[PDB]
Amino acid sequence: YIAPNPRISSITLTQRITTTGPFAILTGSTPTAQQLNDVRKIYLALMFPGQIILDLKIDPGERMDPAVRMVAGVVGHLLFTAGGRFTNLTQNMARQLDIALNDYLLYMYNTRVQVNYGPTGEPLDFQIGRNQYDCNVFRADFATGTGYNG
Amino acid sequence: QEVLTDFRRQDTIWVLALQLPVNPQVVWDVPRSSIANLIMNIATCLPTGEYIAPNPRISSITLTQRITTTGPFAILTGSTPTAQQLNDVRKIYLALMFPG
Amino acid sequence: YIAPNPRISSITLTQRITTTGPFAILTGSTPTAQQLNDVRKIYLALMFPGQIILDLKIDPGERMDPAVRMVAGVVGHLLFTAGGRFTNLTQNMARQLDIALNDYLLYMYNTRVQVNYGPTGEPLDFQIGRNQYDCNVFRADFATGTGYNG
Amino acid sequence: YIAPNPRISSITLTQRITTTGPFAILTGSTPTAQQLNDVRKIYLALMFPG
Amino acid sequence: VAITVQGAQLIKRVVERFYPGIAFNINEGACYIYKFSDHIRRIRMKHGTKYRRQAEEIIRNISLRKERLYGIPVLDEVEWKYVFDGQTFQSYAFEVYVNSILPWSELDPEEEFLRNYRVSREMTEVEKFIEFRAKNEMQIYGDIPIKVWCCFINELSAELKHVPLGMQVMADFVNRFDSPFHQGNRDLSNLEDFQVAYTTPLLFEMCCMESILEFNIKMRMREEEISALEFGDMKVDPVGLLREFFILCLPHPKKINNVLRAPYSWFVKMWGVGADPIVVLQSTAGDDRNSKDVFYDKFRTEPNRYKALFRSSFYNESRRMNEEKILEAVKYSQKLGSHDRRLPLFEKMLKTVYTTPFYPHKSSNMILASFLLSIQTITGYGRAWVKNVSTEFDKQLKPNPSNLVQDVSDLTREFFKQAYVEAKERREEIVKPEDLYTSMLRLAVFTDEELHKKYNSVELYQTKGSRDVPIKATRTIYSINLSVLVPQLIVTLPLNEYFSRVGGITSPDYKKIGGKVIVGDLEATGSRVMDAADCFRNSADRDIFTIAIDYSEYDTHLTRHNFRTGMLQGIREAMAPYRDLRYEGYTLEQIIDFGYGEGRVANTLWNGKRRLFKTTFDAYIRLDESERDKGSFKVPKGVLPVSSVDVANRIAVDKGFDTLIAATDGSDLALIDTHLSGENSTLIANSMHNMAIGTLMQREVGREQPGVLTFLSEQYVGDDTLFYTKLHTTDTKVFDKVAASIFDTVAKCGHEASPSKTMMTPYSVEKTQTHAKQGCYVPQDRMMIISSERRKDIEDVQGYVRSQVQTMITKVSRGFCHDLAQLILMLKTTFIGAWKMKRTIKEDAMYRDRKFDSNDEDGFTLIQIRNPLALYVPIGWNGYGAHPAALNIVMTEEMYVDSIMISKLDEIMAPIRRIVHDIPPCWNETSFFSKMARPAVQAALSDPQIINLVEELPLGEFSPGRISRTMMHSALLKESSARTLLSSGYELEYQKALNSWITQVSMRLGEESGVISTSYAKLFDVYFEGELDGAPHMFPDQNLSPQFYIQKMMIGPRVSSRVRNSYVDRIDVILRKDVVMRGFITANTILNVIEKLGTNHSVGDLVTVFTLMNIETRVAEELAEYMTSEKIRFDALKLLKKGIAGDEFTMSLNVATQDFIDTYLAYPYQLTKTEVDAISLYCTQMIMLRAALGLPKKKMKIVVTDDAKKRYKIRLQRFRTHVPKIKVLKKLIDPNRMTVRNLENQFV
Amino acid sequence: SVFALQEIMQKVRQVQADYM
Amino acid sequence: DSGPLLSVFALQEIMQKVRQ
Amino acid sequence: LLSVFALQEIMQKVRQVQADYM
Amino acid sequence: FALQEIMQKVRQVQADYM
Amino acid sequence: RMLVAAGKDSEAAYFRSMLPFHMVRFARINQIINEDLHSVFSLPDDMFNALLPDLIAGAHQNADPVVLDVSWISLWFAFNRSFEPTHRNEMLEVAPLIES
Amino acid sequence: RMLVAAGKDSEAAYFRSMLPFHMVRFARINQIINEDLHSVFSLPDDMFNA
Repeated sequence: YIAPNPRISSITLTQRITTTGPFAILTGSTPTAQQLNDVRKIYLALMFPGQIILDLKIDPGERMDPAVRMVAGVVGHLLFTAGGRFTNLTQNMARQLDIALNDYLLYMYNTRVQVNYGPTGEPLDFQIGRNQYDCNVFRADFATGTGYNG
Repeated sequence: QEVLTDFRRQDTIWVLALQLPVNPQVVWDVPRSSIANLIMNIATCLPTGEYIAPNPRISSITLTQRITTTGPFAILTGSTPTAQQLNDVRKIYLALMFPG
Repeated sequence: YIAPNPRISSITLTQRITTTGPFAILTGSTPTAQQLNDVRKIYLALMFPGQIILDLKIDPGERMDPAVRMVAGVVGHLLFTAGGRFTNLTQNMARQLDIALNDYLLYMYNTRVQVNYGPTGEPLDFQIGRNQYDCNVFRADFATGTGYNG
Repeated sequence: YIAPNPRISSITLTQRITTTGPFAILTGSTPTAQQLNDVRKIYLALMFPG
Repeated sequence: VAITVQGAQLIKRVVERFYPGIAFNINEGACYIYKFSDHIRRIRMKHGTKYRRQAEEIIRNISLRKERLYGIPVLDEVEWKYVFDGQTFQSYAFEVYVNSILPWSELDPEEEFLRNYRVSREMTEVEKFIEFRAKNEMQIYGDIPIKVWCCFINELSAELKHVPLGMQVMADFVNRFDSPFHQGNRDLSNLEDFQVAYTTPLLFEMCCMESILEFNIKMRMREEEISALEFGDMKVDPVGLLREFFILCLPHPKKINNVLRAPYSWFVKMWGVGADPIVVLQSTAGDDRNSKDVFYDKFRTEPNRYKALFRSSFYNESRRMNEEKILEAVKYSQKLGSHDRRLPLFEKMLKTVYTTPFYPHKSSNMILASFLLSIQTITGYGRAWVKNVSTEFDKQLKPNPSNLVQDVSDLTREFFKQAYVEAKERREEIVKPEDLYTSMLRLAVFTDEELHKKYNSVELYQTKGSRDVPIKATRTIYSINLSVLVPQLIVTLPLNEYFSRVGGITSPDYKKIGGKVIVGDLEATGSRVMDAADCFRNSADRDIFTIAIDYSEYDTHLTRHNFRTGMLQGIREAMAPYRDLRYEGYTLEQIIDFGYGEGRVANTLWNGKRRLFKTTFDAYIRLDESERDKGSFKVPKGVLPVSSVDVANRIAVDKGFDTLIAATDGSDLALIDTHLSGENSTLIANSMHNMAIGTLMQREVGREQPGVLTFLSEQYVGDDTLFYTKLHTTDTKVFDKVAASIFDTVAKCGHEASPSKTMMTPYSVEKTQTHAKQGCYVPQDRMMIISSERRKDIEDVQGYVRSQVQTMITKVSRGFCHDLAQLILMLKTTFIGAWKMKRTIKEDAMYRDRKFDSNDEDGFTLIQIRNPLALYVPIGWNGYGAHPAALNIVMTEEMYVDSIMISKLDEIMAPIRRIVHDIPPCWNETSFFSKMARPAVQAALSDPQIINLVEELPLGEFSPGRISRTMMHSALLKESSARTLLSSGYELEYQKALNSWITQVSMRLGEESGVISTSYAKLFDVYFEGELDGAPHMFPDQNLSPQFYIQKMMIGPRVSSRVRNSYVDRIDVILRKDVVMRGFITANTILNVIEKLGTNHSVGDLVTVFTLMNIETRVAEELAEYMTSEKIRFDALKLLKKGIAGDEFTMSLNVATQDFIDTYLAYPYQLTKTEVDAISLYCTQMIMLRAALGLPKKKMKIVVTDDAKKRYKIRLQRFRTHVPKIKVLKKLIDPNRMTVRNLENQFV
Repeated sequence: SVFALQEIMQKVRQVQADYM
Repeated sequence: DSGPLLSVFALQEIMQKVRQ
Repeated sequence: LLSVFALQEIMQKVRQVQADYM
Repeated sequence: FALQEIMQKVRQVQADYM
Repeated sequence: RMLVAAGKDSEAAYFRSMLPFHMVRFARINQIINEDLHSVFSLPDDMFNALLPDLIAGAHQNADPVVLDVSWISLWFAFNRSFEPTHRNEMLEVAPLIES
Repeated sequence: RMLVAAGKDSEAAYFRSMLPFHMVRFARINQIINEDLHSVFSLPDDMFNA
């Protein structure tokens, strides 16, 4: 398992002037021995496309940062596949990612941009941004795969 | 949904003694049960939290900007609350979460 | 880094005692060793003009402090450049230096300096003073650079 | 004999220091023994009016 | 009836018994005699100068007492036969003692030394070793000789008509045996004789404590006007609980008390938990479980929810282990002593401990619960021989899939990594290469070869240390070389400052890590009742089930490598944002393994007390002829040396065991891989090890028994965890399986937490030796009054007993009797400076230093017996002051002029009035750096000498700096010689400062110009008027004397933060943080520099003035803004002198806060901010005295009339305390300040 | 003999009995 | 019930007016 | 700089004035 | 004007060392 | 003209008195840019002119500028600290041989 | 607007700066009601309007 090159985040200018990444806390973490057995499930579900499907594993004993869920709603939408041919993930696992994307796109810690919600109550039913990008296309649609790869 | 998703799931028989979409009229048809549902709603759903003061510079630059002048507002900002008056603040925010 | 003469603030910024404010609180402070390192980043962005732009820090405590936030807006329009040829501020940073100046110009006003708002309801969209100075020009517009050194 | 609340003068009568008058001297300034017996002679005259 | 008239007759009677031929008058300040012994007479015989009368003068003054020099009588100390008037008793405890003795048959390595018989003319190889141990182990050093303690109880038992058992076993020790030891009264550290037994001073220290503990109870039982104590149904006698205890320890009291203190502490925790109606004290505080802002309601009772829970198998197994722990301590003493009787009163209570109720509102259950905590303090300061044992890492548990060792090690890597990030947000970072040498002064070196050298050698090594503890056995302390502790200083610095704050939110689902761990300071800041209020409110709550596990021998299971590697894995990966900058040539990742390397903490040689075996003598000389070596390592004075262990173990066992043995060099003493107590990360690391364990605790409970035992709080301190949970079922089977999964998590981590130590109870809390029970406060007092930690030198006797009365404020606050705490100080006020004078004097004339005559060169030193009522004469008049009616009120000179004007004090303070201005005065004694100094100091030291010297001889205040470095150089030679050398200088000063002492009339109530005290309130009058509510406030701390119960009743416990800490002490908070500023300079130092100059011409001339103090440059910012603030804000320029409201009972009360003024104070508005404090600090002592007398609760009001002459004296005296006349031409302060300009127009 | 005041020691049972 | 406590300047007035 | 005298036997007169005030 | 000149002497010879 | 018209009179007379100090700071940066940072490693005149119109339009086909993060209060300290280049770099004269 | 008509300038320049602190208090009470205290024990709508 090859980790990416560490100069992608930090660019050191002089001696004490260094650009820092947005996920500074997450890149400098280590997987524990339970979570490393979960990375070996994800690459086992990518190599065998239709035959192995993922889920969520709600666990009350483990307590995480609330920001690691919202970041991992972005990563799931550009790593997995729920397209028109095969799926890597359940109809429930792909539903909790669209809620995790709905929460990440609305918790704005900079100055708020405008947003116009839709008539339904579904996740990602708004138009975020100054130029109003329609975020309706990232809900999982298992017949065409509008959000994920494919 | 980790119970419906094992490799044995194709030939199981799920029993379920209790249905979830509760008809909520049967809880409110109990006669004069309007206080018993208020205490049962507080004990089941109300969160426990912390009370946060603003910056001390948000009243220093604007409310005590003139020394050699005291008023009604300028007296109270230099005052700390007792432990029995925090319990009345805790009754302000209880009435705000249950409106009528 | 050379400080100015201490008789510059002492005869005109704290010329009267028995009145404080946003400037009179900030002028009695000298920066820590982790804030000299941020002044050392301002004078790296100004020397490589378009090549190194800069942005404001996330953390709370300063973003809620209305004395640091109000004196930084008035200074930040004299110091930087969002002009029509290059830029030192980011698109986001020049927006936060507009809400900051919008607060300072109307955090306290008596019935001597009348304020006439405009139609939009944006930061710096009023006409202040007896001479009716139009404060719309200090809102950052990157095509023309109307609020900063360009 | 009930004195009023000492915050009822501290927000209006001595509400700014560095300015005194006739009233700002007389506040505080508790009465003596013979000056409190005169207060009893005010109220005995107020109860029997004529 | 007063303590000043009845108690002073007793302390006079002690002197009437001790020095038997002394005529004592109470109205004299201090009487003077002298006495001498011939230990110094023999010395100058050996130098050639013989004496006239060798012991003829000793014959003259034994019992006839007919000789006296210069009119001053010469009186002898009493012999030991007469200290109990020759009385004798049956004393079945004493015949238990004498059969429990054994000569010449002890194990030479042992923890607490047993009863050795002293036989004269015995050997010099065993008995000199036993005399070597008892000279180190058994020492009773302190402030009072133990001889007069035994006379004090003899005088005190007669007045109360009650005989203590500690005197009964002592009165049989005087008629058969002459003299136990010879404690020199000058130094109190020398015991050079033991006559029948080596453990004779331990026999007395456990007896002079045993007598006070039942005088404390029997006096307190009449204050509550009850006959005896009351266990939940039956009557119980408290003295029989101690006499059944004193007999059991008396064979071997340091070993018995250490193993019997565990069931005695466990009994008070689990007393009233199983009864069905449970009475609590209803409390209310914040939503967090750790909130300290609590509000108390009245008492009430409630039905117990956990009634059927105590039928479980967890408590039934835990109770028989504690009933075993009673019985193993019994069986060890049934054979070593002849007694066949033990503990008959206490054993009837432990059989039914849970279901019997405990009500705190009755006093007859709170005294008994406090007494059992205070039982164990008779054998104080357990001083123990420790042995040097190695790591033995074959017992160290290897990481396994079946064990949790690797999961613990990967959890604790993510906690040091998280503590570094959350310290970055609080501006706590790593230290820089720029200030590397400046930041080395935080401790009291750095060479590239000295940093690369190791310590796992016989030639060079590390050396251990040891320091004592109050009741426990002597714990070790590790001394690390300062070369390899500075690499630990540079990387653990943003963790020491980060966990230094006191506030925190302890929630498990909270993301932060700083609130859930906490490391306190040395002294408890604040009270103990005040800052442990979070422990009180959770024993008063019906739905909190607390779990507090305990780690027995925590370092033996911290010895494992799993916390060693996992800590160093998180250190390296968190220094990755600091990977570019180099520390003096090399990187930061290279220097972290210079403070945590292989020859630093992994494998280091340590040298302690040596191993030693007891063998014969004939086989010793047949082997010692080849190996007689020394010089490599030293041997104790009783032991005979050999070379190696391998020649010492072949001859090891003997039936006779005549002569001892010791290996000097060939030993290979000890190698340790365990977190040391001496490192900069001692309390940071092992509390994080409880965090990595405690997070694995909640997982397995949530994964085997889910839905039960939700966790609400996590408090981690030193060697303790405290989980505030709530239990979701009262089941006998389910709770038995949840409580089993907790122990299986600790045992699969490596530790062994005992089921008798683990606490799983609803209505009881112990946290850092603060016992909270059922909403109230059950106190213990392990602090003692006879022994001490080290030998104490009385250098500031004005400030010693002023500090000693602080540790007597706390004692009565835990339930000790108030007037018995007065009699102890009235005894301890005459016997302090009695032997601090060098040479004799003649009265009403000059004071003879040199003699050169054979008569007065025998009468060496003098005795100074002060009056017992010198406790009550106030400070500033050469005697320390505490009030007779209440101990917490500081007697000051404005309080003396007030306390005689009150009609209820004319009887108590009648003999006080005659001794004021009568008392004698007080013994009041008072190269590398070119690198480790700030550039304010280096530029001032590398100056031209024509410019550097003008800051030294002519001018400059300069309280810290190079001369304070010389004082820091005087502080490091302080411990033996510089304390002794200046002690030869102050005595020649003190004789001149006593002969020039005239008792001066016309006491004054005032201070200087630039300061003010509490005596400022005497300018105005004070009228007790108004009327307040007589509502008795409720408070958790019961068990107080009526002199203290009525102060807490009329004035409640405080609910906010006190405001009386002035802004002069607000800048002390800035100077409290920096340890290069904390131990050196403070507000009284920094205001004298403002006294040298105020009102300069620029603030750039302002920031730089405290670089001239040559300590720091960053905190000149806080001195830039605050002087600019006081140039803006009004201030009275003066300081505030006080000594009041500092003891931990006054901080608990609602006095000296902002809510204390608004009901109890009425002051004129023409008063500045440090003048209203001087009124309020006067007002606090007045109301506390108004409550402790029984006077009615009124509203204190200071009054200013319309008398136009008296209005002039106030405007004349307020003026001179604000602006000085002559000193304005010294400071050149401007008079155009706004505050001092009002003084023309204030009162007119 | 007790050194405490009997006026203080009677005010205490006036509120020690109010707990009971 | 103990009465008010006088100032020092009220005590100077009694000490002068007992000698005259 | 104010001072009272150590010789004041006015303890009847200072008891009289607060008894007159009472 | 002695103590006014004491600071001005050190604050000049502080500058030439730093 | 805004700080006078907005009534901030005592705060507008601070920026008028600081104007000689503010000019010599920006007159010192214009020597560090124009005749000290002038190498082959300076940006060409056609890449420099496209730095702003590629930041507005969001066309990332060019290079992205380095984004540093400063605090809020260092905006005030940078107004009161003027960079004065005492020691010039010890590679300026060795520069055109390294670049060749 | 009322508090500067009456002349209370410094007391009405305090509520303006406390405005972002005020609106994020009431934007957290709006979440506790709408998506935490939403049970069958909450009041029905026809019992709420009366």
